[PDB]
Amino acid sequence: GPLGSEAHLYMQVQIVAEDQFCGHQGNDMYDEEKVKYTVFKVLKNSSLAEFVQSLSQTMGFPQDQIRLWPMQARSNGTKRPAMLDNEADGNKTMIELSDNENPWTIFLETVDPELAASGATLPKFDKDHDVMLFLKMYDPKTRSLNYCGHIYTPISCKIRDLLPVMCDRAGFIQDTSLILYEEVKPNLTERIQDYDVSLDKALDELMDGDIIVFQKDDPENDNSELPTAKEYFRDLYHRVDVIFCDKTIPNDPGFVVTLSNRMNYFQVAKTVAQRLNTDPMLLQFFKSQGYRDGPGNPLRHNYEGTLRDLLQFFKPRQPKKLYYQQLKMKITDFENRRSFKCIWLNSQFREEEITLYPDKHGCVRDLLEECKKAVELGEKASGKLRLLEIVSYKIIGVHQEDELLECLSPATSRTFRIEEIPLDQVDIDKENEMLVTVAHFHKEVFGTFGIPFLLRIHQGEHFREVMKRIQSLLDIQEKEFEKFKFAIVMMGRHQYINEDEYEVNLKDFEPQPGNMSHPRPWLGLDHFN
Amino acid sequence: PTKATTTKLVYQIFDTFFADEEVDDNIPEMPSPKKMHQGKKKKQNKNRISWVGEAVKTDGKKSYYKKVCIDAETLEVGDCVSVIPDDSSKPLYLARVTALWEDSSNGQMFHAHWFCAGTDTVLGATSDPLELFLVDECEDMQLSYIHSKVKVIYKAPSENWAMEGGMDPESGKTYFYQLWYDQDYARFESPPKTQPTEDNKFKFCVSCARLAEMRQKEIPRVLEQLEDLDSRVLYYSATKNGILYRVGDGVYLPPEAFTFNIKLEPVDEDLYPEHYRKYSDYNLDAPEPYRIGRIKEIFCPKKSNGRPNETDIKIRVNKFYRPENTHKSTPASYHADINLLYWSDEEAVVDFKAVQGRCTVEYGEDLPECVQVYSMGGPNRFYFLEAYNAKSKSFEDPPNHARSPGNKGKGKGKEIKLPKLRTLDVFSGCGGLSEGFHQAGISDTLWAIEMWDPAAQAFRLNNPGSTVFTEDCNILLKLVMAGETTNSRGQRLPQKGDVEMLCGGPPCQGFSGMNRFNSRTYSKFKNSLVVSFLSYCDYYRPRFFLLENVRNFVSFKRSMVLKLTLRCLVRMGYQCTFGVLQAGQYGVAQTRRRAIILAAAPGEKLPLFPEPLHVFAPRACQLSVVVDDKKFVSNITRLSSGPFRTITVRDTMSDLPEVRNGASALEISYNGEPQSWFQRQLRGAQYQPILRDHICKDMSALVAARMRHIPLAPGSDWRDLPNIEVRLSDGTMARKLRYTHHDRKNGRSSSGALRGVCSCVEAGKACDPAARQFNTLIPWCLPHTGNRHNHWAGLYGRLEWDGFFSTTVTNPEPMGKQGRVLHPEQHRVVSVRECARSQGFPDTYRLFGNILDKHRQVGNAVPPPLAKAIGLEIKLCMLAKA
Ligand SMILES: [Zn+2]
Ligand SMILES: [Zn+2]
Repeated sequence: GPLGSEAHLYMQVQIVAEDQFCGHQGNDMYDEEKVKYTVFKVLKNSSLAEFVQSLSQTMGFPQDQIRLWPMQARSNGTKRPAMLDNEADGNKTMIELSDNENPWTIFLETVDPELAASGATLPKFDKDHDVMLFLKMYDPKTRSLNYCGHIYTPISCKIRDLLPVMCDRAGFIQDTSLILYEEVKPNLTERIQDYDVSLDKALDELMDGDIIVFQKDDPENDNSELPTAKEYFRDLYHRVDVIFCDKTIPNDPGFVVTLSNRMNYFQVAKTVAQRLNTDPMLLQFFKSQGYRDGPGNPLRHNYEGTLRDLLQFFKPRQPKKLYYQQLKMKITDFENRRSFKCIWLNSQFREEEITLYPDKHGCVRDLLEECKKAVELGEKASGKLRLLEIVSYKIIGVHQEDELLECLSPATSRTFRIEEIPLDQVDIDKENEMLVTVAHFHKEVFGTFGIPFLLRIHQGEHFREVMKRIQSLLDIQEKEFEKFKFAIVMMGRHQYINEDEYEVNLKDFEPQPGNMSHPRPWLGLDHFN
Repeated sequence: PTKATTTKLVYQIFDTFFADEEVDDNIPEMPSPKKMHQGKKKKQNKNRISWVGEAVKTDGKKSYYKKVCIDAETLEVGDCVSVIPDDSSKPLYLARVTALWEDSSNGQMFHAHWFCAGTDTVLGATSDPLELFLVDECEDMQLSYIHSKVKVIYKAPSENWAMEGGMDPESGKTYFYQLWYDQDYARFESPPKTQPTEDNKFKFCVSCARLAEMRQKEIPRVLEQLEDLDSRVLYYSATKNGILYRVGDGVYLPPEAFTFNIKLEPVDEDLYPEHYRKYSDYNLDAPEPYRIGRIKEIFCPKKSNGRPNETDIKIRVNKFYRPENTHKSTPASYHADINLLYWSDEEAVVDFKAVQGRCTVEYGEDLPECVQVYSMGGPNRFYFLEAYNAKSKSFEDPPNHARSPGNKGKGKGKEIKLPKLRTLDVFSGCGGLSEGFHQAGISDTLWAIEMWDPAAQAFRLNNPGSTVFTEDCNILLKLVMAGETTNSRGQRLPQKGDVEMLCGGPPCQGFSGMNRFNSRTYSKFKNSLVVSFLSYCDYYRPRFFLLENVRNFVSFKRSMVLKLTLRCLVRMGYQCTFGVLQAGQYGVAQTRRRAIILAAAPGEKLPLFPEPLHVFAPRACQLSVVVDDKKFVSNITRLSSGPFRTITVRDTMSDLPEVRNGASALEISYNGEPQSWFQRQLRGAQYQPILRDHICKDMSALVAARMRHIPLAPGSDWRDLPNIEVRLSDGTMARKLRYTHHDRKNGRSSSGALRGVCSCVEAGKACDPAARQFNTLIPWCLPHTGNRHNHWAGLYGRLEWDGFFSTTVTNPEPMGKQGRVLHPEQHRVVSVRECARSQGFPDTYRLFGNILDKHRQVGNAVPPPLAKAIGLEIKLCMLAKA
């Protein structure tokens, strides 16, 4: 928000005490997110001495009873306590000591107040020949880390001489055999093979803030799933908390599972399926959008990536989510569904846009079955559905339900319609009653419009009964119907039909003998819109 | 519009000269050119030869002088002389006198640094008869051979060379030179700068110095030793070909270097009447990519007198596994990154001679960068996350001695960003070239010229900060030369100093035949867009210049287009070269050879050609050019191998949703994750709700039926078509193809059926017009003209998932010349998106117009990966100029 006239003249100095180091199960000293600081807003030009006075007074210590160890970042990405000389550097501005860094974190080393009331004070530290080591103890049985404080020790000291300290600081019986590692960085824990060598030799690039992890040398450790601190830090390095969410469920808070970076699709699916009490194959997964919070690309069953690949574009700050949905069919069958866009015609003779997903290898029957599963039918009608093919607002065909879906191309002008068969068309008299294709058109017959339909035809019909049937279907205006011009269309020619003469019989609707292949005669209506 | 806008220079070049892949190479190969001055020569009879002054320096057997006198004519060091060929042949040997000395052992001697006749370069008859070119070619010679003292001047570029474009040649006739000439690579470059010390000042020869540098650079030598044993001697670093190899560095090896411990029906001729035309089709595959090893030991064996043999430098290495090298084999490559490897404890010893280059192979976790940032930050970078055990056929975490000893990352204890070149892209198209160049990070294309409107629109869409001209390039250049600031619509014209880089692909149409120029075709080429483009080059004088075209550009009119282009560039004072590149070697699956012409300004460094990144089918990788019986290659040192595996059709379009014949949908869902490295590159890391231009042409019912009757098996085309009656989608009936004639050459079916469709099989040259057949599943026209066109192999053919695209065309037609367009599985021609994918276009790259427009835009484009490679090769030169 709003800055201030001289907000730029200040800097955050974050003091951390050793009590924050206890309980930390991860790498380095503490978790940046979980650590509690004592924060100081300090003038950049303030001297170190002024800040030491201020700190000592504020937190309740004598100035000669505290030592400052600035938390300093290393190339590997770690952050460890570094050396600061209270005397020598005391006159330097805080901003130059921090090296323009801000906020600037500092470790505060004090004497234990319960060991100081007994009279003890702050030990001396030789910058050139001493070093401050931090000690952790790994327990394989509980698979956990126990902070064992720090020590001042000469560089030339032998590893073997640090063992008694490690033992009695962890509550170990003395002369207990110990396995020693250096926690160099996340995913790098290096065992110390020779205890008879000095610290300098044993540890490459030996610095203040270095960490030695140690554990019992005990066969029982092989019963633990993480027998050594090495494997512990490894498993920890690849450990990740994933939030699984159902994309169907609105605002699903989802559930959190702790998993490994290395896991493949099979393992993840198995896990989620377990916590959901279902078959893994009945699960489809979605990678996150990841800038937005929401489901992204779906995963194929054969997806060859790992969990890390799926979560890699989340920030380390961000909650790592993974989407999914439960399926009614095994995911392979679900992947073999064909997106089929078509039109559903209802009881009200009104068009709706629908998209169905029959099996890609299925027949027309399966499509119609999907559409039947999707809709409601008339109060009473056939209960049987059919598939029409319409081009230029004209029905160019009916597809038999055994026909293959792969032979259909729902193109631009090509519209596939699904409709419930009317009762008087289900079973008709085949050599008597005939189903005719009907369409609208304004002026000439090329220009066409409206919803085309199939109409039943009797014998010597008395044509205005058939037209009151048509009218019974349409129902727009009440004898604006009157302006309807009725025509018979064949190969582009059209003959208008006299309404009161009643000329009807099938013979005027079939093509030449043995003819299917080229377009059949159809009924035409004129009235525009 | 006919006459091309031109500069007086270029116009004079093309006036003073006065008087569709035909696959010009399947080659009766040539060793080629054969340093030219070898052999004997005619000595001259000279009456008096005497040393002027006294010896400036005396050496072991020679005594050097500053100046000599032959028959009353003086002759100093630095002068030039003419010597006569022993053969009656015309060429008159010319040289520069680099040193004069008396050798009592041998006689009166001088060192001749030869010139090259301009007509003995690639230029040939096009060259200025007075022009010479520096070469590395020098020899000691007895003074008696000198026929005459000839004058040769150095045509140095003016301090105002960049503005001399458009100025008339008025600005006597003697021998002159301006450029050094590499004969193998056909490289015209600025004269070498190498200076003498003052001790050799009198005898100094540039050719000798460069020969020294070269031959000293290419002898492998060990550097600093660190351990001596009973049988051998160990070193920390060896060096070869200028590159330095320390212990722990990555090493390229041939597939021959080491091996991995891993254990490695008759046809119905009634139903299939044309299948027999495949039996003449029953090609070496792509090579294995480089073996990759890590240097563990560098050692030389002792000669067993107890001293190391340093001619026999040897390397002990750790083997790396490519995912495809494991037991999971080739399918492990599908999802994996191309630079991904696995560590192994397997080792092998190889000669240092076998090393083909140094690479960087890191452990992915110790990288400060994310893996992909690392992968896209430098030329030769590989990484591993795991280690492979061939014995257990398993994967585990790498050993600790494998995480490079160099970065611990603790402490002591106890990125040059160039300004982008303002680029002018002539005949830009939708801008694939400019795209690749933008990816190289060397260019900002601010001006483009494209007459075809949809392509111009596309370029605008992909480059909103640029100015696209749709007017003829000639009238624009004419506008600029007339001192006009803008064109008619107010668009600002580029001016001298604005254009820093000039790139383009001029159409060759009408001169594109192979055979010699006549006055007609030369009249057409005289005003071609090539001459216009070269005129743009001469006028604007950019730092760099690229002319890309079809390969046969180097062979057009018996290489005269090429020779004249090069000649013109040389006349401008440019350093220049040419070469052929296969796009497939640079990260796409396509076969697409391109002729590349490069040019750099005098103050610049001439770019090399990109070293091939990907292995590719050898048949598609013939890069050499024959000009006037000389074979010219490029600087490319990679012939048989490459760092990365070949890109395939599977890599290219396996992630795309299944669509159908005549798919019209412009915006659809990807409906999945990227399945490959390639797809990952072209789609990006960010989520993409919309996939654009996955669309197919709408083929007639007949063609659709044919397509759906083509088998899915690799190698399938029209010759696998069954002859059958088919019911077409429109209701039409497709009749069986009838065979009405006996075919002489092809004989008779096992059944005894006739194989001819027409009378013309009898050579009678009739073509019974009544015998033509229509609406057949098996197209009549293909067996009709089959025998003459290699049985029309590939037509109505399907792409192979493991294969690659034939050159991506502008309008894919199943019966076209390029005509294997079909999808490997689905029945349809490949989509626009798929062609763009085959061209290396990012999926976010925008096209314009109807489907044929987009197809064409994609087809005429330079693959952005190729242009990126070239662009990086230019970036090196940008960096080198300091
Ligand atoms: Zn020489
Ligand atoms: Zn014929």
